[PDB]
Amino acid sequence: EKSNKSVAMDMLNEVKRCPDELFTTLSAEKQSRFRIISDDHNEVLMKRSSDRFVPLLLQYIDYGKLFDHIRFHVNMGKLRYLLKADKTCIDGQTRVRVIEQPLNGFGRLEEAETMRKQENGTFGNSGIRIRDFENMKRDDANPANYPYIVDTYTHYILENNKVEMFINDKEDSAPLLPVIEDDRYVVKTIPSCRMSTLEIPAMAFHMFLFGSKKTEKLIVDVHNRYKRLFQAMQKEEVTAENIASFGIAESDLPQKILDLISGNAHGKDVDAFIRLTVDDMLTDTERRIKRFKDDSTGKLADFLAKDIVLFQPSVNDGENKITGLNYRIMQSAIAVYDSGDDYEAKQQFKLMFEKARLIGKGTTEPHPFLYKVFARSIPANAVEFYERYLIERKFYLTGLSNEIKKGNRVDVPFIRRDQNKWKTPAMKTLGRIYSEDLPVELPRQMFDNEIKSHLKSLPQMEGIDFNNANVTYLIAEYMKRVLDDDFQTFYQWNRNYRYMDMLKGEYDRKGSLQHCFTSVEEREGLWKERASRTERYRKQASNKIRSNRQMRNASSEEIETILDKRLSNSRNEYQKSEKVIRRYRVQDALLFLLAKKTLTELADFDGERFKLKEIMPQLHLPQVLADAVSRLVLGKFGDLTDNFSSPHARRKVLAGVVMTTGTDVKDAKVISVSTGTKCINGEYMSDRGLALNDCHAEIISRRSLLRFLYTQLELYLNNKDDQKRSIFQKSERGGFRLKENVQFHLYISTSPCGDARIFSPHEPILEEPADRHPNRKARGQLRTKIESGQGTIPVRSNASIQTWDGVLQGERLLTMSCSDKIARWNVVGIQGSLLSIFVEPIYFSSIILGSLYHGDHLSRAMYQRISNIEDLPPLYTLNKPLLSGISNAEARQPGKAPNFSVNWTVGDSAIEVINATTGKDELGRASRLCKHALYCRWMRVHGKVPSHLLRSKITKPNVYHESKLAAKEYQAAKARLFTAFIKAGLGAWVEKPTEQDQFSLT
RNA sequence: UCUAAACCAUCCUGCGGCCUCUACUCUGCAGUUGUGGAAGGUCCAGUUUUGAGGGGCUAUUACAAC
RNA sequence: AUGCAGAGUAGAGGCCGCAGGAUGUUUAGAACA
Ligand SMILES: O=P(O)(O)O[C@H]1[C@H](OP(=O)(O)O)[C@@H](OP(=O)(O)O)[C@H](OP(=O)(O)O)[C@@H](OP(=O)(O)O)[C@H]1OP(=O)(O)O
Ligand SMILES: [Zn+2]
Repeated sequence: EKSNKSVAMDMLNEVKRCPDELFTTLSAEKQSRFRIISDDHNEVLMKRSSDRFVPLLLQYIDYGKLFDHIRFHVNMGKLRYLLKADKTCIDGQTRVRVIEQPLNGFGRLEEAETMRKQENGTFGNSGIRIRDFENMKRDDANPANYPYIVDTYTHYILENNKVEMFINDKEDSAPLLPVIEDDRYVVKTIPSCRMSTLEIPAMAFHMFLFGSKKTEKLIVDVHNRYKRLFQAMQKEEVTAENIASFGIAESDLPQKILDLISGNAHGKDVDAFIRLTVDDMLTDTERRIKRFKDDSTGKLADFLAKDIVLFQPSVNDGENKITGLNYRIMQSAIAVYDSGDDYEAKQQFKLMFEKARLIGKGTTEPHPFLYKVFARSIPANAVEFYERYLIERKFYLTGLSNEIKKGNRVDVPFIRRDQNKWKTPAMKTLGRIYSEDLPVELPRQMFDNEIKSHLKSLPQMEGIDFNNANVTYLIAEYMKRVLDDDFQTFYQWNRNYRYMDMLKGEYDRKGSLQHCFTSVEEREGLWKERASRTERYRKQASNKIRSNRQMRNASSEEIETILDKRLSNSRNEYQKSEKVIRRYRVQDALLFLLAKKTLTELADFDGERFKLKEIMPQLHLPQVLADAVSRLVLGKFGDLTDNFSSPHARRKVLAGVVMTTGTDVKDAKVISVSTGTKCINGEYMSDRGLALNDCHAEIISRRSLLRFLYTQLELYLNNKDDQKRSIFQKSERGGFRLKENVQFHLYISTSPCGDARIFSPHEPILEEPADRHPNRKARGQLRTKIESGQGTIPVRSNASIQTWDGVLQGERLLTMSCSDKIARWNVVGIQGSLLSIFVEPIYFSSIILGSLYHGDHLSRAMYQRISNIEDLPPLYTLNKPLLSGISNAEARQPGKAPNFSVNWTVGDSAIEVINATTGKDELGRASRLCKHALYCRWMRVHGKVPSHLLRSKITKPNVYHESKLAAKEYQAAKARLFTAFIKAGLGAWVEKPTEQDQFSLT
């Protein structure tokens, strides 16, 4: 419920808040001063969400009953009627068609509101039901539910910075509500006259000085002068001789009246306009063609729908052109169009434009060039359609330009020669339009002369030049000189503007332009000096762009244009903002004055003292198995090195493989043990397969496990009694398979280099969450050890393939990281290609780290990154082994990393010591683990296996690479793996030069 | 066996400048035709702290018709 | 309502530039089996 008192209090609570335009310019400290704590201990931003000056003033006049005759334009809801429940649209789909009309009228907000909603819930004297606000079925298709009126509280219509009003002849007139006819037409009333919202401060000021009745008489008198003028025009009784008699200043007459009496009445030149429009549009078309080739279908469809309708010829008062619903459908249809080169879908898309009568035979108003878009072929999607549309537009406009250049007359659909725009205006015709068809446009400065005459009589105003004094100025002088008041303190606070930053030309040490907060006095002075200061600004700013590495310095236009737009936009933003804030000041003065007047005359209140200046705002237990394998590997190593005393007992990384045959830890056997941290030097690659390429422990321990597997196949093939002791058995699928209970577990002293280690090279502080950046592209990426360099490096940075001659000259040899190699084992198996011709894929059940264990990283590295692996050949799978750290992590081994690498397989009398730099032992002899040795074992086993018992029966020559290729399924699993990594965007595997595996056994 | 210096080019943590996606909130705009530039919005340069003028360009407010 | 544009806030990335740590080689010295 509003009242005189409530409006007064709404005004005072308006002026304590910061205007939004001001708030933007203030320092954080001063912005903080509007953030208030309420009574109920709640923080409130005391900032204006909109300029409510004008509605507040209208409420003041209405509730005050201050105008006897003038009533403001109110809206009281919308009428909705159902035109058709089943309307076939241009896409041939049926939709409801609802039409809305606003219920606009004139009266005091309270009186109009009392009329709007009857007790029976109907609108005014219409009979038509007002639908409850909670009911929101806008798509409702039931004719019985229509017509209805949307429930909306009476508000003033305040659009386009205008206030529209109706002048009643008699006082105490009732609200003027629109009549509804045929449950369909809302019969509305042209306003008497329309006032700029920028005129409302002067009206308020006039009201405050003279009284609302004197204010009202003036508006009505001005209105009646315009009406008398427009009546005389219709009688052709307006001349240069008598124009002054109408009582309206030249600057408040339309130019056409001034042209007409001066004998200079003219239309615009349509041909010039056509020539200009065609050229402008051709240029724009080429701009759009270029931008698109250089570079949202929604954005495309917006352009296309507007343009298609622009080029649609109008006939019959425009009744033929595309209507609202069909427009929305056309635009949306385009936005989502994407056939798939489906013929029917293409036909359907073309048909839409046929039904809109834009293309096709028998069309009378076709689009001039759209049909060319569909000549030869229908475009497949919105993007193809936009391109073809623009090309065809270019050809059409070029044709027109060429005809214009020949001096010929051309016509475009959207320029219409019959519009008055192009004809000479007539007095009598124009008289009628001004009198009958439109509201009177009230002039600016209508209250100025009266305001100034009053103020001239006040002795406090004696020393002001009223010949250079606008009403904004005079309100402020009134507050200061008659009332000893001033604006709110926050209009003196320093403000920030980009434009003023540029003009001040102040940079911080990094080189960025500083945000200054200036006073109004400072800005006055910067503005005076803007020419010089703009020169300086541009010089520096151009260098900043020119210093940037991108090369656009040869072109002259590029930079100057960028800066032109920068300075224009900034300058315009600053000027408008400053002008508007100056309006907020005097608006606030007026609200304060009016509110204070209301409250003074209400109750025991002595408010003369108050001033605006004062206003302010599970088979095993994980850890048991982990610690078992850890102690057993470490222990077997301690045995082989004479209690870690032996010459080669020094190690940095240690690894090993443990076999389990059952849950009994008295059934755990150490299969192999190894140490090493280096890879071969490039000069020492062996084309006979006699060197070890990678001596990182875990890699060596797998190779030792291969030896053990060979030994077991031989044990089985030796004799029947031995078959019982061998871990292998025949498979019904052909070849050999492990016994049901048999499992292998890998143990490494430390995380495998690469994805499991690079990000987390330190021991986790326990209970720590995963890495804070798990989505970086670095994560999961394949990595290589790089020859003669530290760290493990993405494969993407070395895309080329490795060549033998290349490495030899000094290209650095790349070896896949241990993380990548073990993930590979978790797909293709640990046995490798050659054993896969005899045995079924074998996987590690567990990977156990003695230090540097990060499950988040280890799991990603070991399998998670390639969970998108598909089409694995039979018996292959993405193995997910038990991952675990140990109970008591190992200490950093002290000293420098030995250049040697130690191996041992179960059954061996001694360890073997290899120089990782050379791939060979101290005396330069080949390893029992080298390619050649393993090929030798493989050849002997091959000779002993009856050909019916082979998993792969492919026969190839006895070259290592060929023999590996015999393992067709394994190679296919390897291809699945590589594709998994690539498709996950983790880079392509790097292999050795193809010469590496091209040797025979002598 | 221990220590010092240098290189390789990635990774982590923090701080700047620039560009994108995801989620949430708010505002603006969204058929054609006719009339109308006194008004509202926009731009130009010896323009204003004074919603005041000047010169170029513009149908947004409203009305009826479909 | 739905779609298109603009602004704000938080998160996650990409590029450019700084500071401090982490991670296979090269050049020396001391000392030892
Ligand atoms: O990881 P490593 O133990 O060092 O050995 C492997 C193994 O080669 P060898 O068993 O012949 O030593 C791979 O062969 P498979 O057993 O999986 O069949 C081979 O891959 P290819 O099959 O493609 O030859 C790969 O070499 P690369 O991947 O570099 O081509 C090579 O690793 P290294 O090259 O690092 O020794
Ligand atoms: Zn490694």
